[PDB]
Amino acid sequence: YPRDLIGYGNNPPHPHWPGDARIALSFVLNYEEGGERCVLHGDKESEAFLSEMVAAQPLQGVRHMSMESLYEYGSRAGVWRLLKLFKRRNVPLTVFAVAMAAQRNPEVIRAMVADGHEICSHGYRWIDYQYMDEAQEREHMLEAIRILTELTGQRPVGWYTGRTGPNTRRLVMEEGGFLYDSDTYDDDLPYWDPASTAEKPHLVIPYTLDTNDMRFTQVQGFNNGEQFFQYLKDAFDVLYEEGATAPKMLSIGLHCRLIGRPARMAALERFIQYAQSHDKVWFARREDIARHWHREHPFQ
Amino acid sequence: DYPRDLIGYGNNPPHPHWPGDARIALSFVLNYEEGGERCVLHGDKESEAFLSEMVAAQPLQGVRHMSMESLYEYGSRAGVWRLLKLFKRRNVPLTVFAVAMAAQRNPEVIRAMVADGHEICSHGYRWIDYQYMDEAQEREHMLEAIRILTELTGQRPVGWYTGRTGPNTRRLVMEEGGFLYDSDTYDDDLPYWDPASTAEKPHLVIPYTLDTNDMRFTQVQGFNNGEQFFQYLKDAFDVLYEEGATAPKMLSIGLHCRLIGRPARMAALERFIQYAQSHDKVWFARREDIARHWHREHPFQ
Amino acid sequence: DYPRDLIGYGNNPPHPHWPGDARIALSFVLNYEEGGERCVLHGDKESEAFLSEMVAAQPLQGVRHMSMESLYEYGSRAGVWRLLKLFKRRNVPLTVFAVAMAAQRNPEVIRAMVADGHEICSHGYRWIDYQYMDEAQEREHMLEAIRILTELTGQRPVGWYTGRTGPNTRRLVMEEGGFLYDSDTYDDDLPYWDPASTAEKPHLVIPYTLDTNDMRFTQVQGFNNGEQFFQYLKDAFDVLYEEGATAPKMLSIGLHCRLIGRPARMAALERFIQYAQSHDKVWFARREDIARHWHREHPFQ
Amino acid sequence: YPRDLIGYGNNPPHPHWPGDARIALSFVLNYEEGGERCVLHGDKESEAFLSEMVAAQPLQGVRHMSMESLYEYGSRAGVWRLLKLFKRRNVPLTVFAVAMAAQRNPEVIRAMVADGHEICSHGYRWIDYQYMDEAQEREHMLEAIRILTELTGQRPVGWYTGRTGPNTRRLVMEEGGFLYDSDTYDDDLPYWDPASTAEKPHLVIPYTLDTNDMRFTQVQGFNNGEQFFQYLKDAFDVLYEEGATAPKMLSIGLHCRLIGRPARMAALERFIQYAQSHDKVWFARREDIARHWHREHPFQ
Repeated sequence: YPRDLIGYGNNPPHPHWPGDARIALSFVLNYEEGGERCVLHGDKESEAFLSEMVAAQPLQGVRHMSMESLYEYGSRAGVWRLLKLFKRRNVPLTVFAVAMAAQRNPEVIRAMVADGHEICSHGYRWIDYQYMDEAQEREHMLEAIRILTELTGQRPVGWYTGRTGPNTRRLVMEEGGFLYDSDTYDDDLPYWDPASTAEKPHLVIPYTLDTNDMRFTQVQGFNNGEQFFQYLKDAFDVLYEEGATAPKMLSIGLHCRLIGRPARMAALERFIQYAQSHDKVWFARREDIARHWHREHPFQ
Repeated sequence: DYPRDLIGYGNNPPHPHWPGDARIALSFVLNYEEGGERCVLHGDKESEAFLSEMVAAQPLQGVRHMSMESLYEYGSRAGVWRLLKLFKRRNVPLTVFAVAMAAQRNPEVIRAMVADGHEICSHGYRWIDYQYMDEAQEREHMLEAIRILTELTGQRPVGWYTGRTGPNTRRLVMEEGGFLYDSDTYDDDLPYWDPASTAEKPHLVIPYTLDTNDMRFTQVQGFNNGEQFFQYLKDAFDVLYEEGATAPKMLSIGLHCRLIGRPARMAALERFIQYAQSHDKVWFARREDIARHWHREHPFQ
Repeated sequence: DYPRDLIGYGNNPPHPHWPGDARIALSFVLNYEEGGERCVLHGDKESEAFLSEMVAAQPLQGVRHMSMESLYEYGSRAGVWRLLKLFKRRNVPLTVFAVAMAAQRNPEVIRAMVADGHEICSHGYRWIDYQYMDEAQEREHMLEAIRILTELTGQRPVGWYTGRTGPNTRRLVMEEGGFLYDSDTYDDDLPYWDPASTAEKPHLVIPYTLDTNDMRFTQVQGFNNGEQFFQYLKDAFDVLYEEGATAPKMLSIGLHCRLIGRPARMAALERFIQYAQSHDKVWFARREDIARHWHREHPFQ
Repeated sequence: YPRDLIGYGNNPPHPHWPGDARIALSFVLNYEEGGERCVLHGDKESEAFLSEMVAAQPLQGVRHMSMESLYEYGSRAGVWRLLKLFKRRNVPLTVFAVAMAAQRNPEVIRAMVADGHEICSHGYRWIDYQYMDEAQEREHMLEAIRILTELTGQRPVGWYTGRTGPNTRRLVMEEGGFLYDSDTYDDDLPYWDPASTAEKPHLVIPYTLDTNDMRFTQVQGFNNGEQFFQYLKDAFDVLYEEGATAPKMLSIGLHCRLIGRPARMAALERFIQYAQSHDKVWFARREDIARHWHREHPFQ
């Protein structure tokens, strides 16, 4: 049976975070705009996911103008608002950068690098990989690595597809250059993938679909900032209390086209401020968590 | 040859220098669609399904859907007047996104809107989806909307908003040549000149909104109540007003007669207006006034 | 030719001169549908899918859906009694929208409703969609609903509300001739005389609601808790009560036994009633009482 | 007409709860992770129900990796967080344990038994039984009983399928070894099933789909914990007031993968604390409610 339902069980390791933090926070900014479904991108259909058009369907072989425009908000305006927020609050980001999206807006990528944020690969295209053949999925991976290396000067050491298929994580681990991937939702702590060997260990840093602004546009989620703030506050409070004895981590997922809207950004800043008002909080990039785990908890 | 502008102003948006050196411009928009929606009586092949209390409704083929008609009639009979009274009471101007067929069917409300000084912007001839409409028919609808709105108001509309555009809609608007602006985008916090603009024919885009919009009261996972809507608008205002200490932007607030015209929802709208009015340096504008301002302050070059 | 009235009272609604010169009339409506819904046991082709905790439910063809049956049984076994106790405790009259088959299956609750002085209004023979039903069969259902409700209560119903009407429903109600009012519209804040009224046969319309209605607790957009519902009702009340300083209106509040009969939801309802009761000049009315009042104060011309 | 629309009518019995409680609370922890739809479990499709992927559909004949991962959260992390909560607050649980899920994580089953929680059968598989053949459903029931007996040392005395078919409850009563089942949503009190006899009475303890964390992932659902807390508080307040003269019960349904997330757990703890701040509250296992009803209100 190939699934690990057990994990650490009732005995998770103490992460011993920097500063003996009671909680580690990983803010993640997705950058997908310009890489989504679009006939202009070589796709058979328009995009339908994660936009204000909460009931949208993909349209075959045509452009959906409103949908394109909603995505353009993220790359034109939302991204800059959010970069300014993270700079103002002095909180690092891991950016889940879709390589095609990056290619179409190199100046924002440069700004992200300038501000010291990690550029993590979010795949070549922002599409569903469920049914993609292995050779083609591998080709996309290599191309994503190539593009991100050229744009930033350094290869990505993290990987996150999101809409994975049965081969995705295997291919990541086979490529061999990734310190971690985040294509799981299965824990409150990093862990070494069962496929790890002494020679090739691979760290998993689980991500999130719940403390994630994508829920502002899904059939169940949040309709305002107050609700999102309360949700994040609760997660923080529970984990921070656990961290009196057993610290964990919390990921916070963000999208430029979504929380980049001023109506939603207020709650994000309020949460950052709330977190910052507590001592023993570690605000980390995913790569930093990965390098910490290699040092503190090496694979055995 | 990639036709989408993902970059826009980048990290260097212009200072709009709003009237009164406002830190934020607010554009309240009242849609008037009731009487122009899908209905077999309007020549459509199906009943309306969108933007009503029947949040799970589907279009019914070739038949009248009585409850759906009735819900729309609320907007034209009662909701619209409640809202006009509110904006008069608070002394806040509207841009009305007027569907021409809807306007034809209730000329008295159009006259009242004009009397109160609100802009009448074209919201197309029919309140239907134009995604798949042939260019010839879309052009004829445009001309008819212009004709009707001119007759009813005495002046041609200078703005355009379809909503459910097709790949030709914005091109046709710019081709017609008589529109100062259109609002068929959701791509920025400021107006900008469309890439298709020329020295002889500049065309201004004033981005609209699907988020600070009462349509969300009837969409899946939408606002449960007015408090939530008020908080949503307040947050947008607060963030932008703070930005406006150095770099003012604008905010659109989208409204529908059959939706926020209900007393349960109108309370939050009035609360938001009062909240905004309690701040100095807020410019409450019609879209055409924003357009005129942009021509003067930031002419196309 | 256009058969819809988009205009209504326009900007000149009549002053209703409510009893006690009330600033607002409140109509609390309790639906009683449980035992009349879709079920193969009831002669239907499929199980029920609407208005239950299973928000994503679809009808199942030709079989029983046990969980769905059970959720409906909660309303007839437990929810209804909780609600009747609440309205007795607060001394607020109801109009009950009673489905005739549901009533047949629980005559004791009907008797209790009559004992407490609530109006029994017809909600049709079956709780099903009438959109596609042939006229003859719809008329048969109507006559049967009248017959059953007359037998159970001792008096024929004088009100009618199907909900899921078809294009013939309201015409048939008016043709029957024994109804003082119907509530199969969502088009106004006041009663009005149907355009089909004559001096000989006036017919009053008392518009109902899909927004201030607990059905929204189980729809894809609505409420997830009582606090939200309370605030929604409070806002509706506040806006209308303020309008009523000069132009009083009415508000309907729709309730279902299986929904707001759950203790988690009933708290908000009681809180709203108390809030309403804390204000002077509030008329808590049965729909029949509103209808009787309109006949006296605003007779058809 | 086979349905009982009438029940107790306006004359429900006084339950005379232990301690003359004004309300009985039944907290129920579902344990389903590892028994859901999965090709690895022999199913034809992947799971789609009750996860953060609030718009998911079953995928035919393939694995849906994100969906598997979200379920693994419940068995790896959420379950332990919740067991710690109930131990900390000293509140007993009835666990609706799916037999296959239990098989795959015997350590958590042992921890549940150690903590004194009831292990109730939640069926052999966590699948829809609407369209299951009668003989096959009977087979599953027998297997669920066998597995649960083996793991805990004692046969389950309670039964809850959830997604029943027209034969499920009949089969439970036919088996004859269940003190109660909870496959109804029809009352605020236990009652004897109409099929009961003097020789074989069968108690029904109605469950809930409203005071249930499944709503955090259903189309209309709670945005956040505060809303769930208020929902539960209102239920408690109304029933506690009724209980001045006519006490009833309230079920609170929980899932490891859902309320086991720290963002949602805060509200649950807040509610337990709120309840505990009132006198005359009986926190009960469903089996305890069943044994009480046999003593206080025997079938006649």
